[PDB]
Amino acid sequence: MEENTRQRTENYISAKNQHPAWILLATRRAPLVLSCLKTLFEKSHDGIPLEEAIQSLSSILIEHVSQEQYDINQDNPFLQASRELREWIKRRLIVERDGRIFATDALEVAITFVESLDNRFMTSTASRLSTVQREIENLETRLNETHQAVEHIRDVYNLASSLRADFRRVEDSWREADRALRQSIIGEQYHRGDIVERLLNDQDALLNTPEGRVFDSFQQQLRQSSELKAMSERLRVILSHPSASDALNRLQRHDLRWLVKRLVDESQTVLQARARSERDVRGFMKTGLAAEHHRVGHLLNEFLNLALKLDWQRQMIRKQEVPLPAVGVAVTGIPAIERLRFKEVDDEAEQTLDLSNHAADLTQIGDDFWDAFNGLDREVLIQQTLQLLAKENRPVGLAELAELLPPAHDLETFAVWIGMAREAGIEVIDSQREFAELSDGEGRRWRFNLPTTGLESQALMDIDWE
Amino acid sequence: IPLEEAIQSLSSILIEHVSQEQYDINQDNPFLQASRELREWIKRRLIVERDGRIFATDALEVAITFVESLDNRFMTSTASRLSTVQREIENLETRLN
Amino acid sequence: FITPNKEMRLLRDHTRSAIVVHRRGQNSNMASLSWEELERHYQRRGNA
Amino acid sequence: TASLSYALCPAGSRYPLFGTIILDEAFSRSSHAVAGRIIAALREFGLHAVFITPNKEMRLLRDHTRSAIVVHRRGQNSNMASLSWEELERHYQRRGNA
Amino acid sequence: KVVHESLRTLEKAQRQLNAARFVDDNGESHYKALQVLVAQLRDACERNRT
Repeated sequence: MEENTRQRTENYISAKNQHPAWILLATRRAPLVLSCLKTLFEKSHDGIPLEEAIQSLSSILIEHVSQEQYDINQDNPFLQASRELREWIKRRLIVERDGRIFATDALEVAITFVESLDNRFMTSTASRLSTVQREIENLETRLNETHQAVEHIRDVYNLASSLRADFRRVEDSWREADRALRQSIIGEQYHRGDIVERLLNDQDALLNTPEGRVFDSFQQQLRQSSELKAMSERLRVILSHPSASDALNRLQRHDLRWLVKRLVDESQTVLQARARSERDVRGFMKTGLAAEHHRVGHLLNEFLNLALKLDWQRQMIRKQEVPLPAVGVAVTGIPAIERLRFKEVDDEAEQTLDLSNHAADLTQIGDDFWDAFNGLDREVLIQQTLQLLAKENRPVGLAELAELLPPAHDLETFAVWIGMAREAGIEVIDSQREFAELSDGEGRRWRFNLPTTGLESQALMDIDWE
Repeated sequence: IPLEEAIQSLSSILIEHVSQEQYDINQDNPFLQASRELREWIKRRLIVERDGRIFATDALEVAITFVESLDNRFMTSTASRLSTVQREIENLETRLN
Repeated sequence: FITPNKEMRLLRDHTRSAIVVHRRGQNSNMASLSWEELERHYQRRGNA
Repeated sequence: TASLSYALCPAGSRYPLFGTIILDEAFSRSSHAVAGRIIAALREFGLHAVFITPNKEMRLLRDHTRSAIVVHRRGQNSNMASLSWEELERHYQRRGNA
Repeated sequence: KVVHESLRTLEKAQRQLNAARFVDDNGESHYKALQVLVAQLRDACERNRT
């Protein structure tokens, strides 16, 4: 199947980003950095001081500064080398620890490629030059199952299903943080710094718990898509196995197949669940308390803080009445006797039923209907053409055929015959005119003028007809 | 492999990706572009042509050997449960083949 | 199938009944007829 | 139709100097009598109609035209052919109602 | 797959936004890309008919 290609080309186009080594081999400065890293790591597996590598790479860079390729600048070798090695480090080509870089698998394969580049290409065609070169080579070195399937698949479903709860749990944390932040804002004691710093503390707070670690781990796995084709693809493979049908009910199987979509769309909830707090702080930077507004807001905050002490649960405790002033009093509803009236009607009657079985009267409409009902058929005439021409067994012209089967509804018959002539290959010619007569429903006689032709049963019965 | 067959395959692949702006493919002439692209590589002794057929060589062999070893597991998951779930899906998948 | 008057020939080829809907002033009536009944009533109109 | 008729009358011309009019698809939307009204109006303004129909409305073209141009296609080609009629006015039914 | 101007512009802008991630800096270029990208999203909501 060619489908594998449409996945293969995608794999390759992906790998030509994200994966460093293929990015490393592709950027001009690759030779230099490869040489430097190899020569450094060649003599130490347990780390190398960062500054030492910086110095080595800077020394190498300056020597080649004359080239226009590499865009090295004499003015600041140290910064350039440091920045280059730092950029490479940040792509997970090599992690840094204890002030020392360390080699990884990506660099390992990137090296494994280069050393195998046998420059013997562009074959010398066994020309004597090659023999001399190879003999010099030689001399030089001379001096030196079903029952398990349901349970396994159900376990996988249980695992995947579980994810869709941890995102809700993360939402819980962000909602709780928003609640606490608003609670503290109602407190009068915080600086601007307190508010704007507690949010960052929260952001770092939820990189600790297993749920938060799961989430932040996932988020990066959209940028470097890598796996998020693998998961869906392999799941498609598993669900392709027949026995899976027994393991899972149909709705499950549908849901699992689109796992990635539902996770992506579920994550939307959490981002908003964090948003609120991301918007609260801006609520405090702008409206710095001032003027009469400062002091009214201060009183409001005091009242709100004091209100917290109370037990707010009881409705009757709630129904306690406040000393607030009666302003905007509504005065209305005078209980005057004139306001009273009685129902002022006594009539009654049915919406008289009439279920008389009506029906249309077929005699009442005119010939615009009935003439249409008498539409001229162009099916029977087709049969009669063959019927007559088989008997005649010769080319017969339009005039003769019409005169033998004079039709009341006329023009369509001539049109049908002419078209059949084209379809069957019997040529018809405009030039040679010929004439015939017919009469209509009111006796009026029409003199048609037609093209010359003769129709043969052979071609017509040979050709097919829809 | 017949030259023209490879030309057609490569041209078919090119047009599918023409929407991208990276590759400078042009809709108006896939055949000419694919033909020139394969010809240029052929000239660099990546692959020799004989009997109207291209043929593979060592350079292409190593160039391929590199790519297939690109384990995309980089940017480690830091042992977050996501990786464990992915790896269990791995193991179960191959278990049914 | 809804359709105006035209090409009833086509519909006679692919149906078993038809519903006529009459208009007269501001009362409109309908009747469900098989093609055979319609043809016979047309014949009577030809006699009308 | 009236606006088109006016537009084709040169300066102070009591008639339009150009008389061809094209109506593709004939009367696809309309019912029977509407086409008759339209054709009567067209006659009143003195135009030269050329209709196109996909073989529909035969019963009506028969009474407001004097000729035709049939067409048909086979494989990758087409062709055309004329046809014409007239009235032998000597009688509708001699010794009968007319 | 459709071909149109603005979608191609978004392709280019997204490629850039990947680029600014790794360049070592206190954060400016990442911000530059993540601003220019939203510039189009807000604009496309103003003329949602074209």
